[PDB]
Amino acid sequence: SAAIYNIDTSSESPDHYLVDHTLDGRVLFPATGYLSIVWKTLARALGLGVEQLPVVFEDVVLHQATILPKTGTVSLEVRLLEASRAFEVSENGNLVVSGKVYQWDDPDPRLFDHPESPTPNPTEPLFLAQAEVYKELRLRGYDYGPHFQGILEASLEGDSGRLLWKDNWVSFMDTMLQMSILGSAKHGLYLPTRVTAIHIDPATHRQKLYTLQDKAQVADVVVSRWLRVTVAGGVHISGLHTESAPRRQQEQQVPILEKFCFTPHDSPIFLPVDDTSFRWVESLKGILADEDSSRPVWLKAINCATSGVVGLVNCLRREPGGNRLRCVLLSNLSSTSHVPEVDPGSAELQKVLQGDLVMNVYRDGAWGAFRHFLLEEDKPEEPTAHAFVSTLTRGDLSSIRWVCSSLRHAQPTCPGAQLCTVYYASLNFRDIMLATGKLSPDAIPGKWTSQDSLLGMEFSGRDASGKRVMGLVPAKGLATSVLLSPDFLWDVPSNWTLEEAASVPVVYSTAYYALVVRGRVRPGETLLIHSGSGGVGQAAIAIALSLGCRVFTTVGSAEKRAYLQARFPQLDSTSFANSRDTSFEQHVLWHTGGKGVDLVLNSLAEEKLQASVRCLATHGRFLEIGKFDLSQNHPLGMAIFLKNVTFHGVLLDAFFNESSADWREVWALVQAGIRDGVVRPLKCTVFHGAQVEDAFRYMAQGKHIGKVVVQVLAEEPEAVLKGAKPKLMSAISKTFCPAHKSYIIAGGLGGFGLELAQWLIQRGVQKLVLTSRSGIRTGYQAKQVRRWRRQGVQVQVSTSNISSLEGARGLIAEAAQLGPVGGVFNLAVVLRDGLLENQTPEFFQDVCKPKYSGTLNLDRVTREACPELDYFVVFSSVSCGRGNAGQSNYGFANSAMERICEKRRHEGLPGLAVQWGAIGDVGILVETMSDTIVSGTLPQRMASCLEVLDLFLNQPHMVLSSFVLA
Amino acid sequence: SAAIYNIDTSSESPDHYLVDHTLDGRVLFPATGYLSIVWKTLARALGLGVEQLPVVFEDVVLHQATILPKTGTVSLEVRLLEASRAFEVSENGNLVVSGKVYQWDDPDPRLFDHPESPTPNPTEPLFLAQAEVYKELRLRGYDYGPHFQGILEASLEGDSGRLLWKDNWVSFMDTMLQMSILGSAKHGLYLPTRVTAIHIDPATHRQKLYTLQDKAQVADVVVSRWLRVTVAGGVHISGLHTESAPRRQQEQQVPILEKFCFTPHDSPIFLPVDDTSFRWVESLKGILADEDSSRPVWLKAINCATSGVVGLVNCLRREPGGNRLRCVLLSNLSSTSHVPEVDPGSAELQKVLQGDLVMNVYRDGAWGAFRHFLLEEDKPEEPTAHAFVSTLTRGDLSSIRWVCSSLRHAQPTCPGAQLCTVYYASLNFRDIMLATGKLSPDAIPGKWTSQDSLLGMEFSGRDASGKRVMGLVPAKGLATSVLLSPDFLWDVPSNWTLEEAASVPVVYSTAYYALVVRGRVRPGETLLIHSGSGGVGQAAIAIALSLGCRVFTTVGSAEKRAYLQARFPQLDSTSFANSRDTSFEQHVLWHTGGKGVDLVLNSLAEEKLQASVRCLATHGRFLEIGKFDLSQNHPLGMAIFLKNVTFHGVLLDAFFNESSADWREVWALVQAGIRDGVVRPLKCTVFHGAQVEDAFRYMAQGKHIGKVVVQVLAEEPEAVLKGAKPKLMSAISKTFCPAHKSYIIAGGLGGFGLELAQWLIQRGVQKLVLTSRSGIRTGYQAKQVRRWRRQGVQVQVSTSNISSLEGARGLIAEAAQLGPVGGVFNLAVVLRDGLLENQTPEFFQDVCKPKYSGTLNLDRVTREACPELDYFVVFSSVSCGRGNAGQSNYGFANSAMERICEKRRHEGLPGLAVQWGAIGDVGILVETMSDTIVSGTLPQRMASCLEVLDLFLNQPHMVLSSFVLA
Ligand SMILES: NC(=O)C1=CN([C@@H]2O[C@H](COP(=O)(O)OP(=O)(O)OC[C@H]3O[C@@H](n4cnc5c(N)ncnc54)[C@H](OP(=O)(O)O)[C@@H]3O)[C@@H](O)[C@H]2O)C=CC1
Ligand SMILES: NC(=O)C1=CN([C@@H]2O[C@H](COP(=O)(O)OP(=O)(O)OC[C@H]3O[C@@H](n4cnc5c(N)ncnc54)[C@H](OP(=O)(O)O)[C@@H]3O)[C@@H](O)[C@H]2O)C=CC1
Repeated sequence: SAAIYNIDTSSESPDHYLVDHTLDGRVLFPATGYLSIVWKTLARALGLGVEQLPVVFEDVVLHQATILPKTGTVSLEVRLLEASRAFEVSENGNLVVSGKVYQWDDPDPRLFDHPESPTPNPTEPLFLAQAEVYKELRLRGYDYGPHFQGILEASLEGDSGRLLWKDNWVSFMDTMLQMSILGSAKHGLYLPTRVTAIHIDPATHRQKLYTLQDKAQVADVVVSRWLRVTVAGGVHISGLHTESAPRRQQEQQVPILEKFCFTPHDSPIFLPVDDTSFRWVESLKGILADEDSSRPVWLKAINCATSGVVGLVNCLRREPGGNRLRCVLLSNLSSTSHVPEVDPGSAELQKVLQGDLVMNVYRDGAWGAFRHFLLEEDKPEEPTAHAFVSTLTRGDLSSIRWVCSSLRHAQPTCPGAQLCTVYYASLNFRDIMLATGKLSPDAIPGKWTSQDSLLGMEFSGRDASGKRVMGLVPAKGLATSVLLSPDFLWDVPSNWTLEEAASVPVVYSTAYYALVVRGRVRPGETLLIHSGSGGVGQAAIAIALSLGCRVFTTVGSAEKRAYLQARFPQLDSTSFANSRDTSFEQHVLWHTGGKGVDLVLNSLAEEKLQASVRCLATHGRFLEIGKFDLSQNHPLGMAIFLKNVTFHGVLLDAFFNESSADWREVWALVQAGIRDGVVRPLKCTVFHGAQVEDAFRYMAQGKHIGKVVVQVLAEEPEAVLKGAKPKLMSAISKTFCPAHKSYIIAGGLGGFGLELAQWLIQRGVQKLVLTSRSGIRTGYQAKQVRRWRRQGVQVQVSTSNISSLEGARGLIAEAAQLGPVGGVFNLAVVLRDGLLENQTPEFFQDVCKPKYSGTLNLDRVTREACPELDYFVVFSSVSCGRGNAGQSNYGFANSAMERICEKRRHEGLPGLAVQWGAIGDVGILVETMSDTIVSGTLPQRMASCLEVLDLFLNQPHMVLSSFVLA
Repeated sequence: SAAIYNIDTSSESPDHYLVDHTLDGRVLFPATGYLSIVWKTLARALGLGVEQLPVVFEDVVLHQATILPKTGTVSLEVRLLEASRAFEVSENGNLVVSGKVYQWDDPDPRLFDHPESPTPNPTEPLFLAQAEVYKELRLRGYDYGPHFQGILEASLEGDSGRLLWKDNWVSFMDTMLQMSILGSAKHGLYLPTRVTAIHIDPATHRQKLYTLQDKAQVADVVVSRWLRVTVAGGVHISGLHTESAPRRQQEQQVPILEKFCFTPHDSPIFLPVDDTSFRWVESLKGILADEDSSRPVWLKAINCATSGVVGLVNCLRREPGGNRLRCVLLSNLSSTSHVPEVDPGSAELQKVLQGDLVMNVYRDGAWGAFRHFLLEEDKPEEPTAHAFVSTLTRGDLSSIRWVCSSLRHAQPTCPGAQLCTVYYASLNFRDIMLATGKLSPDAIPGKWTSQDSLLGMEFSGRDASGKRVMGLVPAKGLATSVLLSPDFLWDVPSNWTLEEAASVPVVYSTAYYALVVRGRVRPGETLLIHSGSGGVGQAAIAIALSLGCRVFTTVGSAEKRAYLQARFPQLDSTSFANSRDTSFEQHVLWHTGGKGVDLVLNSLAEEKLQASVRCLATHGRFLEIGKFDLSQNHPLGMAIFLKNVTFHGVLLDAFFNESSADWREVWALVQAGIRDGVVRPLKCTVFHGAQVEDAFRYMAQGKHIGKVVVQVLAEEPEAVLKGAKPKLMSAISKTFCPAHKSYIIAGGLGGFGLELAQWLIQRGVQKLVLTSRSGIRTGYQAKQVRRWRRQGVQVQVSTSNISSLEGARGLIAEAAQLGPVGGVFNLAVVLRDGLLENQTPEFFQDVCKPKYSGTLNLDRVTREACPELDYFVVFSSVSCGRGNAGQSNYGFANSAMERICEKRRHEGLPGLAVQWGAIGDVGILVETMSDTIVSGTLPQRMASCLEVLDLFLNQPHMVLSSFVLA
């Protein structure tokens, strides 16, 4: 009865294509693989083939992921309950997939009709090609191989496209899921966990498939987020639910990060490489012709201080004969104008020749070279008044640090939002779940970036005017300051303390919303509060006892029983039950006469929830404030509703999305309970802001009673202190940008350009000027730019070529039109590869014009008319630091950029040259070349690249490098 | 994997004991049989025995009953999903049982600890013996055989007892269920359909079993209705849910009903049988000694007119020599005193001897006999102003008739209750479900007797003062008059009609409760009403459009669409969707922007409910007014509550149990909607009261739009008609009794006595006087009497022996102390069996004293001091009409009783002699003897006996008989 499927991903195995279903570097069994396997089991059970068996899956739950090992075989057992229409996929006795499967008796082709789009697509010519679709997906973390790369075309919105049919149901339905998650605003690796219904009718699937000019069978796919339905061919997927799988910390991208600083130490053929027309390149070719007399080739850069022949020599030494030519450079790169220029016709040149160093650089009287050093692993910390608590690595409370917040680098001022100095910030159970990784950051409603830390949901402190307030925030409450609407603030009473007030907002708002607004608790109603020792439980007890309600509370220990007895003397011995067992059901049903309770404020889970449901009386109100059974879609028997029972799903976090008068009702309830003495501060276990990690691991164990409070600022003795400024603490430096400043990315439409632009928007950039010679051509560029514009960012796609000084001047002009120029990023690149033999001075000019001349002009115009500039970053290559075969012009342009940035930083101006190794997921190496070893180094992924760039932007080093070794 | 169990109930089969699990004459597979079978499957799967496998069943659902045929074998397949802990019992591919089964890993003996009783048991000596327990159960319809008769002792409350252990888990757990349903107030056959949890730990089961003096292993069982838990031995059953299985109409008890009326036409040994000392019995023995001269044995009854030697001769003729003796009787039973007595010493005796008739009776100048005639099958109909609609046979709309109601024979008058003449009574979907049998009468909340008809939930008419009102009732609304609280009445406005007003109460109260009280609908909220063409749907549309709410309504036809468009012009084309498919989900999610609706008033079922749940918006309120998914305990995925969603189980029928201000809120809402014009009468399809069956079958098909209304009384033109009396219609006569009258059952503590007493309480008897020589001795008697007393009936257990005239006088005195004597029932009997040879005059005296002398004295004292007497019933035997071997004194006493009743009826006084055949389930034949053929006749069951008695009490025949032939 148990159909066995030995999934082998060996080369000769029929299931070898499954190696291409790689998700975060792990070969996982697709959910559609389970669908096909259960389909095959049902077809054998009915004595048919899958192609002759139209099938319906219902309530498919994916309980765990099956990892397909590189060597071995995974055995999946499918058992069918035909009478109950159920199936079960298990692996080694562990339930993998459950749900209902049955033959579609009357298959309706009209089901597989594409739903109309809510809005017509204006950019019909602009779509996502297959390479673009899977570049975006691999950016999200889906490393789909060729067998699972079945999306040829997709619209920019991600609601329509085409899927190639390789006579494979697993791949086709997986590409269905890929197209479903392609038009997703949420970022990260989202995996299917539930599907409400899947109808596969292979008969109409054969009809829906059509052949293109490529002779490849394809099918139109449509995703409707309004109807929650994906249709393609003869497959219909309704109610697909995906949860964000936390990306594994065992990432092989541990980049080598390095620093580039000037470090003091036959017949010679001298070549002046200082000419701006690159006419010497052909001359260098002549020097490469000879063998004996070409041993002392001395290329000297005397005139220009930012010539950058270092990368030239580094790249030419790798060419055949480069070492034999012994290319030795003399770079007179004087950082300051007061330093005397070394005469190359004097004894200094003879001394340099006697030294025979591969590279000689003169810097302010020092004759040295350019060497690579290891970058310090200590994270840059700065003294700021605006910081937040964040877990650097998810799931690890040890990696809990204060990081500079977006309020430090961008101070906002607008009505309807108030900046309050946080003196005390309360931990909540959701904060513990976030910091321990048990809860995904995306599960919290709101617009949160990937780098955003959502720790902290409630605080107390002082507003801008100095008034002593306490506030409730959706997130970012565990900070030195909070930007929140004044609608979520209460005045702290005179008798209260800020320490005390920090425990009221979340807990009492939740209790008031649940009991009064939702539960509509009336005086004298019997009521069961679960975990009455906790914050929300204690508040619910206070509210109920203010109304003279009989309270049955469940506590997990006798000490919590004693605390609740002392705190609420209205509770008697029969008020208390166990929360760690189901016996609270028996206690309640006995002490209530078998009737039940009028309300159940429930945070318990699984069977403990079901027992809580069995504690309900007639007309009982079950207020579910827990999330586990809700998030797991656990079944609730509906017979309880025969008791006139109301079931509330109570989520206070819904009040931060609309903030209408519905929240003001709960606010007024809390304020009234404050003035009536009903709302009373809970017990607060206080950890100082210097040790927030200990607060987290303390509250994680659960021995706490009441509220854990992190004191960010000690409450000074005063009612309304006019200052109200946060004290300066050392927090990890993080790159953030003012919303009033404009930021330019020259070459911002490229792979790294678009990724950097998105990263900058995530860092507060609101005015972007991306420059490209050709403008927006690809559908990926259009989708990214239109998404940023819809998000509210002024993204200008400029054509102003920075190669010309007039072009850079006009570019700075269009940037300043939006706002003062805060940053410029030189990512413009053109490539004219090839060895020195087949190299042209025109090729050198073409390659250096975006980099050499581009950075010349950017530096000049920023010096002239950019007083508020904070960032001057250029993207150089590792081919500059070490050298690449047949990339001499690339290295020369990159070294010129580095010299420019060093010269800028020497005068105190912002300057940064990032030597990037092989860049992954996007760029020129991804398009031209193919996780392939390039020059001994792996392509660094974007996530790692942006992390390293964030680190580099907070360093004092002119030039740093990042590359992942193989 | 599928363990096969071939259940064979043959004599040599190991599962032969299953023949003893008979429920309503059908051998059914016990639910505990499925438990044991799944247990065996799990033990084989784990390679263990059941006795070594502690097991846990969870969420056990019994989807269908398995009938075990007398000849054959039923194959039950058990499949296990060990990974998901599920099991499935199927029969021929049909799901029989589902649920979770798994090994109890850490078995807790403390679980099998008997919960304390809510109240101590005062009557410790008074318990239910095994015979009593199973007599009560077989009265409820559980014909358990000896193998499943494992309850030795049970307390009167039914919450404790002992269960015999026959090394059989099926039988033990079935007796657990029997004891669970023994203390049930609900009557009828209740079968398990769901069990929440079952823990079986055989290890502690062996310890809990103990041996009595009988050397039989037994275990204490405790049922806790407060905790919903039954514990016995090492078995724990929590959350057992039972539904009333409708008793099969294919009942073999089709009694022969008959009438007993006086029908005009060697050496003789004359025996005067008129002596009141029975001294002639021995003389008759002498007449039985001879053979030749004993041929003309002439036993003459001359003095007493109520001698009743007819039964004597009928019983003596069956004795050996009775026919040879040719027992010929001469009964001078003159009905009136003016009739001349026939002289037995004249030519009349010679003529009678020449006729040689077996029996000769002189009645007012007619020389005839007593012959049995067939009773007319036409039900007695009487003209009454108080009738109700009822289905005589459940599930059959053809058997829909008007029956006389309890308001005819008992007119109540008390504050807080009003008697309103019903002019129009509305049918509702629940009424159709009741009359078609799809809905059990017990599913309706309230105190409803077995014979109560619950048809009709709403009416309009006139109150006692004549005011034109409309009312909402829990049941009995389909009547000519309704007794209801004035709290459930509205005044009908002047512009309204009673016809119109009859459609408002149920429909608009439901809509107001759901939308306003429960859903808290706010103006402008999007809202999905299912079946908007129906009554409740139309009312919800009216309420929502009164608030300016956007309405999505689902209708099943285009004609219903057109009707709703014409009726509510605020609905546009996009307001309407299909209710017969799930596509309303797609329509709603499209036309709402994917957000959903704020409310869903749902009456749809199964997947159509789930789609309705998928139509909910954030903070959406799902008001479930349907019952199918609720009653079936269908699963509801809790992920919907992640959307801040509220789920209301809306049941308006809960307002008839408490009737607090919570109902007055809905009442005020309806009244306000009436004065504001929001509440508008629906379309009414009217069937006159003469044809109610056609209204039922019309509304059953579902082509109706609005409300089906039965016009009981045509609305006369007047505002407040002072008369307000219902018109007299012919309704089936039903026995009902005034609450102010006292009723005596002589011998009312016997089997038939207790059953008749319960039947009389169900017919309105509130003052009962049961007489017994020995008083209350058995626990069954105590339980019945205390249940009646707790129900509110004044039950007096008198010892006044009716054999003496003083005793009967005192009995009538204690009866009149409670209230005027409305009825007397002679069920007193003592038996002195044995043939005429071994018969004694003292035996005749003893047997006749409760019957002969008892009815003498009852008749005399009722003639003297019982002017308001309505019933004078005596229970005679079929042994009187035909004759039984060795029961001559019994037949003589029964015939004397019959003569007394005939004499009473001749003077116009109430009189009835019911010749009962073998009586089943209770009585002397059940105790002394054993579905066994007795004298060629089967024992008539109580249900049939009480039905036949109800029929007999409404007849004009002095003596009728009822017996079931074999
Ligand atoms: N890919 C890699 O492995 C490495 C990348 N880098 C750095 O990363 C940056 C981006 O490279 P990559 O990661 O490959 O992503 P891309 O190569 O896709 O982005 C390059 C951008 O440069 C633009 N550009 C080129 N010339 C000009 C010009 N004259 N004016 C305006 N824009 C111009 C291009 O637009 P258009 O041509 O239409 O004008 C393009 O948008 C480069 O600065 C590069 O040095 C460094 C080392 C390695
Ligand atoms: N069982 C059958 O098959 C048949 C029954 N019937 C009728 O059904 C009626 C009851 O018989 P049954 O069905 O067996 O149920 P029961 O025999 O159990 O009820 C008989 C009752 O008569 C009582 N009784 C007897 N003598 C007296 C007395 N002197 N004063 C007061 N009460 C007395 C008994 O109480 P106690 O002795 O303590 O006083 C007992 O409660 C009888 O009238 C009988 O004729 C008729 C035909 C067949």
